[PDB]
Amino acid sequence: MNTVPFTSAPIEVTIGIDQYSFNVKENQPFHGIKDIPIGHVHVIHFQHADNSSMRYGYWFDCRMGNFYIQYDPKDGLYKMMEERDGAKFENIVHNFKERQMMVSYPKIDEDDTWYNLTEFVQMDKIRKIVRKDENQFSYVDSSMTTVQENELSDPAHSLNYTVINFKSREAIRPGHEMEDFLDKSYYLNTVMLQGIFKNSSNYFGELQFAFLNAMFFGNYGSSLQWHAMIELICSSATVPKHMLDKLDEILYYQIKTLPEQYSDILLNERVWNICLYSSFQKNSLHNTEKIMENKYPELL
Amino acid sequence: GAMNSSNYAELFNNDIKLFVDDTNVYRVTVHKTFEGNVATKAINGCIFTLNPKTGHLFLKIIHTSVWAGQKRLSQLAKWKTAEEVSALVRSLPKEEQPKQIIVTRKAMLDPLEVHMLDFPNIAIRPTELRLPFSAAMSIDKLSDVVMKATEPQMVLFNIYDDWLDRISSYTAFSRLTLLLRALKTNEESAKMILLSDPTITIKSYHLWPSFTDEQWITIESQMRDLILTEYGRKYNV
Ligand SMILES: NNc1ccc(Br)cn1
Ligand SMILES: NNc1ccc(Br)cn1
Repeated sequence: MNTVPFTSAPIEVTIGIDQYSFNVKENQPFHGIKDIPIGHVHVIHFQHADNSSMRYGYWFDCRMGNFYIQYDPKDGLYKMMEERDGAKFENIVHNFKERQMMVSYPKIDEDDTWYNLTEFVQMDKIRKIVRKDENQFSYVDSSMTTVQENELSDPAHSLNYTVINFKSREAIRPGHEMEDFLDKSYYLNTVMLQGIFKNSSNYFGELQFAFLNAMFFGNYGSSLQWHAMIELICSSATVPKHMLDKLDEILYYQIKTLPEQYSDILLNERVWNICLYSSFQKNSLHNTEKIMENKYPELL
Repeated sequence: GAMNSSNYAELFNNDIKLFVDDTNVYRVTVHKTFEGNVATKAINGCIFTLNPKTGHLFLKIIHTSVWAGQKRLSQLAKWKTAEEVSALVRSLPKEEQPKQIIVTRKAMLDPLEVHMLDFPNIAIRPTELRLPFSAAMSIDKLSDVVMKATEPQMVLFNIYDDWLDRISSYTAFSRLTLLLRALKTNEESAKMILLSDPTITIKSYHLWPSFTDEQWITIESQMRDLILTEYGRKYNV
C-alpha cells in the first residue's frame, strides 16, 4: 500500500482519488492519502472551492516513483511532483502517518470497481497521449483539447488520442466505399486493431482512459473519443467474440459508475441508441443494455 | 451549407456546380405473383446530373442488370449514384470539375461524400428547394433513351436547347423548373400545352419546342395556370 503526502492544503479544494472524493478546507491540516492499492494506475484530481472552473489532476502509478502534492501559489494549483530521495520521502510519510494527518483510500474489500474501470489502462501508455516526458505522472484538465479537435491550438498541451474518423480515406477502402461505410470491420480489425493498436488491450486501454477523463474532468474531447471508439466496434459486423464480451463488461462498469446527474452531457444519445438498438452488435451488449435501460431509460 | 431561396443566384455565378437528383435511379413496377404475393420488377433508370448555368445534363442511364442479385436496392441505389457521379467527375478535365455538387435529396449526402473523399475541395451540399427534377422522365426524348438502353450508357444533352442565346441562365432555369413542376403535377395537361399547336415543332437536336419569345410567355403563363389549377383541384380552393 502506497502513499501520496501533501506538503499542505492552503486553499479549499475538493480532492478526488479514483472514484472517491473529499472536501478539504482552507489551511486544514491535511497531508495526503495513504493505503493506495498497488497494481493499478490512479488519478488524483482537484476542484477548487472558489473557482469550480477547471477540474484538473494527475494520472500516476506508485510503482514508478514516490509522488507528492504541493500547492504552488504562483500558478495557483496543486502540483504533483516526484521525490527522488527515497529515505527523505519514507521519513516524510512516516511522520505524517504517525500524526494521523492522512486520509485512507477507502476501498471496500468486495469492490472491483476501480480494477474494472482501469483493466486495460497501463501507465507508460497513458503518457503516449499526454506528452510530458520529464514526468512519470500525467496532468489532465477540463479544457485540454485532443489532436483531432485541433485539426478542425497549443500542441504541447493536447490529448493525442488515436484519430478515428468514419468519413476518411483511412476508414474507407477505394472501391469498397459502401461496404466499408456501412460495416466498419475493415477499419476496426485491419486498420486499427492490427495496424495501430496492435491488440484489443491497447484499444480497450485508450477507450477506458478516454472515459475516465470525460467523467473526472468533464473533458469534452475525451468524451468524443470514448463514443467514437464504442461506435467503431458496434458498427463492425465482424468483431472477435472475446472483444464483445469484454466490451459489454467495460461499458457496464462505466455506466454503473457515472454520476446519475451527469448522464445528460456525458452520454451521446445517437451513439448509444445506435449501438444498443440498430447496430450489428445490438444483441451482443446484454449487461450494458440492461443497466442503460434501468438507469437511463430517458436517453433511449 | 444548404442551398435555399436566400442564396439562389449562386447557381448562376461562374463557379462550376452540378445538381444531382437520384429519384429516378431505382425504378420499379409493383405486381402480383401467381401465388398472390407482391413482387417488384425493375425498369431502367437514370441519374440526372445538371449544370444549372450551362444546361449541360449528364444523363447516366442505369440498366436493370446493375440490380441483378443485389439486396437492399433503395440503399444501393444511393451508393451507385454516388459511384457514378464520382466516376463522372474523375472523367472530366480538372478545369471542368465542379467546385460544388448539390444533391436534391439529403440521403445522398453521405454516399456522395464517401465516394468523393479524393476530392476534398469539392463541396457536397444539400438544398431546401423542392426541385422538380423527378419529372425528367416526363421529357419524351429522355424517357425514350433510358427505356431503350440495353447496357449502361451515358448520354449528354443540353436541357435548355438554344435558350441561352436569348435569355440568361437564371431565366432558363426558371423556365425549366416551371415546365418540370407542371409535368410533375399534371403530366397530361402539361404535355397537351406543349404540343397543342402542330405548327411548333421540336428540333431533332432539341428536347422542347421551338417557341418564339412571345410564344414562350404564353406557354409559361399556361403552365402557371395549370400548377395553380391543380393546387386547387388538389386542396379545393
Ligand atoms: N521536497 N520533498 C518533499 C516530499 C514530500 C513532501 Br509532502 C514534501 N517535500
Ligand atoms: N493497455 N495499455 C494502454 C493503452 C492505452 C492507454 Br491510454 C493506456 N494503457
